[PDB]
Amino acid sequence: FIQTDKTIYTPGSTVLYRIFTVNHKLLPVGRTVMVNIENPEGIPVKQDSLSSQNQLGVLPLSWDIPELVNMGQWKIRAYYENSPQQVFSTEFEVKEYVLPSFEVIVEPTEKFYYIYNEKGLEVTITARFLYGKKVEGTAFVIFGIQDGEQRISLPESLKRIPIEDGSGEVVLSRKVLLDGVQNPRAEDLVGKSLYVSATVILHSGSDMVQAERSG
Amino acid sequence: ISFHCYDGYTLRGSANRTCQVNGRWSGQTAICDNGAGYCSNPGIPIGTRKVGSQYRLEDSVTYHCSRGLTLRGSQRRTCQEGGSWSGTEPSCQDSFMYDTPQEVAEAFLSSLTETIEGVDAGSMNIYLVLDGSGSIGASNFTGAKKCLVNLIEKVASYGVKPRYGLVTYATYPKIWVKVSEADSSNADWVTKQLNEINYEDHKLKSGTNTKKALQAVYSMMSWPDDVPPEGWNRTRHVIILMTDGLHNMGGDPITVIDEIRDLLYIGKDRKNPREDYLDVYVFGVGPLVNQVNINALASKKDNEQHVFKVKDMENLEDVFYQMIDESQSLSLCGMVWEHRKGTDYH
Amino acid sequence: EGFTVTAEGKGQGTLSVVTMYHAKAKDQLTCNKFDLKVTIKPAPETEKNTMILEICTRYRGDQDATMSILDISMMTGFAPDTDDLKQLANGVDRYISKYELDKAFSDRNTLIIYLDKVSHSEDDCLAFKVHQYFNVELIQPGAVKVYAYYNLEESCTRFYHPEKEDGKLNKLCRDELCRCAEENCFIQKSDDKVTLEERLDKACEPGVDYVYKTRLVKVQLSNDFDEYIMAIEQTIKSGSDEVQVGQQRTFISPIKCREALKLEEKKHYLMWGLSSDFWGEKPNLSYIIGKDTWVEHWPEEDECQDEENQKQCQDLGAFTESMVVFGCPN
Amino acid sequence: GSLVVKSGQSEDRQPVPGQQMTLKIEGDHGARVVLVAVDKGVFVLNKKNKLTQSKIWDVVEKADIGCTPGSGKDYAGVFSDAGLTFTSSSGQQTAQRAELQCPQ
Amino acid sequence: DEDIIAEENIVSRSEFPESWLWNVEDLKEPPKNGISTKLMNIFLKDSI
Ligand SMILES: *[C@@H]1O[C@H](CO)[C@@H](O[C@@H]2O[C@H](CO)[C@@H](O[C@@H]3O[C@H](CO)[C@@H](O)[C@H](O[C@H]4O[C@H](CO)[C@@H](O)[C@H](O)[C@@H]4O)[C@@H]3O)[C@H](O)[C@H]2NC(C)=O)[C@H](O)[C@H]1NC(C)=O
Ligand SMILES: *[C@@H]1O[C@H](CO)[C@@H](O[C@@H]2O[C@H](CO)[C@@H](O[C@@H]3O[C@H](CO)[C@@H](O)[C@H](O)[C@@H]3O)[C@H](O)[C@H]2NC(C)=O)[C@H](O)[C@H]1NC(C)=O
Ligand SMILES: [Mg+2]
Repeated sequence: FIQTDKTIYTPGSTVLYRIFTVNHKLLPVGRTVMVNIENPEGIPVKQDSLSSQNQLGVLPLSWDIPELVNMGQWKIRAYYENSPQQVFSTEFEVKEYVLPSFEVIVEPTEKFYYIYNEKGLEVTITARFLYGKKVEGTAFVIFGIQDGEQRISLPESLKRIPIEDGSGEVVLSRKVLLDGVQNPRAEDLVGKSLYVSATVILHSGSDMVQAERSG
Repeated sequence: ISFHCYDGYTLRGSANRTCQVNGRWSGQTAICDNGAGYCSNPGIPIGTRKVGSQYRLEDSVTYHCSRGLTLRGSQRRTCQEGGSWSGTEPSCQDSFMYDTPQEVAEAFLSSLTETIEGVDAGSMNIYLVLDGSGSIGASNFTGAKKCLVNLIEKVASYGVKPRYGLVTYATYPKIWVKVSEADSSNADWVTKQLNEINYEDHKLKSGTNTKKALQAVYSMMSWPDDVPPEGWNRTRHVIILMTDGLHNMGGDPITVIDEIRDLLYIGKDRKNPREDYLDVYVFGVGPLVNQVNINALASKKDNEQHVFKVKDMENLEDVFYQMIDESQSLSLCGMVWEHRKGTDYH
Repeated sequence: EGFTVTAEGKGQGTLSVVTMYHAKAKDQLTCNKFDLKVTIKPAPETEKNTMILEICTRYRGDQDATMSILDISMMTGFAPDTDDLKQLANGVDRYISKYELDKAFSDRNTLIIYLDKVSHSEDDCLAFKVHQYFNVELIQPGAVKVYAYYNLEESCTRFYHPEKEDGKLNKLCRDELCRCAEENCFIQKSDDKVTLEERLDKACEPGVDYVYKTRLVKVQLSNDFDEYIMAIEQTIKSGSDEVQVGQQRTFISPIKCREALKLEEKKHYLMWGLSSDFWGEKPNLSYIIGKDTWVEHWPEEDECQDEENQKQCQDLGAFTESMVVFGCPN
Repeated sequence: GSLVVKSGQSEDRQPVPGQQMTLKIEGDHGARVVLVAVDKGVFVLNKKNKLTQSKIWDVVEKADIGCTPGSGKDYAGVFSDAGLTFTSSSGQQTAQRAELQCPQ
Repeated sequence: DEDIIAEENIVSRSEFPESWLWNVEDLKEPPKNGISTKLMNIFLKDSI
């Protein structure tokens, strides 16, 4: 099992990672482990060969990120020396970013959508700060359909609601949804999923956060 | 305050450091390093800010002190071939930190003996510049004359007899002993010249023209179309000067220092830096001291100090009698000087 | 550097040499999806200053833009008129939130006007008045920022200021490197005189590098920096530049400091400055008239016969001989 | 075993930046505990790849040598679908297994 | 002005990391009810 400290990193920082070595009874043991670090293209950059002997099954390691580096989804692969066919992996992302000051939870009222519900799909937008306080501002919410991996957006469902006391409500109507597929039959939408994206902007205009609930 | 690194890191330097009476922290600088660079982590001295997280080869880091603090040392350091950073480790000084009399002569001799035991074979020049500006005083010159007498006997106590150069300046430079004399290597003859000097003419021309003094030091070491000399790539040069840093005539004296390093083939190559062939030591005499100007003139060699700031003059005379009581364990081991007869076993 | 690769042994391999660097092309990445023109104009006289801010925007593309966000920041000491924001918020395809309407004249230095659309064929312009509720001697320029909801990185930001052209700050730039020029133009107005007791002590400070007496030959206005060509008559204090009698040197002042100098051709002047005010490479050299440069007018030979300048011309003549013959004490 | 981390300080109020706090680490004896403290503004961008206890038991449950959740077609099919071998002196055995994974 | 804390007297918050407290602890305390409790004194960062 591979533990990382964060799930996303900037160029120039350092990645700290621990490796927990146990056997088939989930008790710690000392073996020889080969460690790999792969780029988004799948090519290993740094290889090591450590031993968890006399370490209580915890292997602390590190890796520096260069300033000029490829963004994307990196990978860390590890395997026992006696069983090279069984590889264990964990990913992490590399992106240029800054930290936001608030989160946006996009949760619909139900965890699904019924076809013949004339009320439509009601989605609750929750926005609070990291320290627990509530958020004043304005949101931008748009729905969309997804068939496999080919996504089809729905520009008819754009609403602009104000966010008062960290809360907001938005409804996608059934007539807007049936007009987007150009489908006279409503039974062909069984199987497809819906995705909602929200973008809340503060009253000071200093920060904004995009959030998405799909599937 | 105490230091402790994360998992998978090795702590080098003093783990437990203490703030002393001189406004400085005790011990060595604590460094958390992972051992992934060609060079080691240069670390963060207390009061500084390091810009540069990559510690690979040919990389660089820049340092900045806090508000109202003066940087001593190298502002920019570069990782060289072999695993050694260029310049020296910085240290943020203030307008009142100064230096204790023990710490001055302790670091000055550990630099000086390195460029003496490589001369061991007559092949070393020492230049002596003294400031006779009106901002120091007539009572503060004769106390500096008796200080310089103790310096010559300590150098001659190693069996090496170098060539000395005595120039006292103010508005104009006055050359008393030139290095191109037949008696300049006789260490007892130069001491006789040091009592015969008189500072009545420098008191009439009250001023601080540092640039015209260093142009006289350039004219002593330069050769008039002599065409490469025999000691051009084998002579160690040591420049010792006292000043207050408050120069107002002649201009920026740093432009003469860059002309000296170009003449000695220092920095004009990537495989042979030749930094051990020029050392520059600057001593601060009074409380009226610009610590920025004295730091830019002195050399910046690794793990070594060349800038000093003391007050009341008499304590600087106290560091010269203390250094002759201090015995340096001379080490002939591990010495390989570049002689042009490069057969093996040399 | 060109290097060699020696490969020995048995097997196959693949060598790859890539260099990453910063490429100088066109600088056109700002205003890539929008065009923004912001201008600040004073209001006409009815019967406490009021000015009119005009903002025009247009989307780059084949279609009209979707819902976008305008981030208007006010200049320090200016607030929008509360009647003009109620006009645009009730207007078609526009919305200002009720949290921003009833803030009154307390604190409304940032403002967000939500647009339902902005066209791509013609500019969608709005304008509103701003009152000066707090007169301050130095005014910071405000900013207008335009972006759609779905991509904040594709934005553009223009500034506005009634004196400086479109809110740009004064900086001195030659060959990519720029220095800050939002400081003073000379050191002080002075006029205290006091002769050497207030002039030798300033000139013999350790920061002062050069003291010259020059003559203006040609004034050349040229875009970013203003050129003042000064022929050197005599060297009073020889600085770090070896210059003889008759040679010329080029002097640089910014645009906002051209009015405070009032330099005229064929006149003589006295000037000193620091050694950090040097900005010239090779034997060519450019001097900087910054906030640590003293500028004083030197009247000519027949101009000192006035009884008003008789107190000043005896001050300037004795200043030269105390520096030529004796230099700086201490 | 068990591992709970809670505030060693008796609640108090919400602490101030720079303030010291006491952390209570409650676990098994002789256990090496490793720690990490993460800003919750990181999980806004990426809530994937968190190490939890439920994800650990998902890996153990998907490496079992038994496939069918109950019974078999005969008596020897019960053992091979539950992950066992039987052999006796009377001739009754189970089938061979040459695949490390389950069918399909 | 003359009232308020002087601006030079204010020491600014500077330590805003994204992750910290990456340490190893060994529960060597005496075990009561099969449970070992280690009290740690940690210093909180300047982030809000
Ligand atoms: C003091 O300064 C002088 C002047 O710069 C300096 O003279 C140099 O001496 C070195 C030898 O010590 C010379 O190096 C060699 O010169 C010969 C010709 O004389 C060349 O053929 C050599 O090239 C081959 O040999 C190398 C190994 O010896 C190989 O690595 C190389 O690939 C070639 O096969 C070699 O360059 C040098 O040319 C002169 N330079 C000048 C300008 O005369 C003297 O050495 C200096 N003293 C000290 C102690 O450094
Ligand atoms: C640097 O200085 C520190 C103190 O400033 C030294 O720490 C000392 O470490 C020993 C461990 O051998 C501590 O002993 C233990 O203390 C804990 C306290 O919780 C106690 O529970 C244990 O039973 C044990 O007695 C000692 O207390 C500690 N000193 C102080 C004053 O706390 C450290 O060793 C020094 N390191 C170096 C390299 O000099
Ligand atoms: Mg002086």
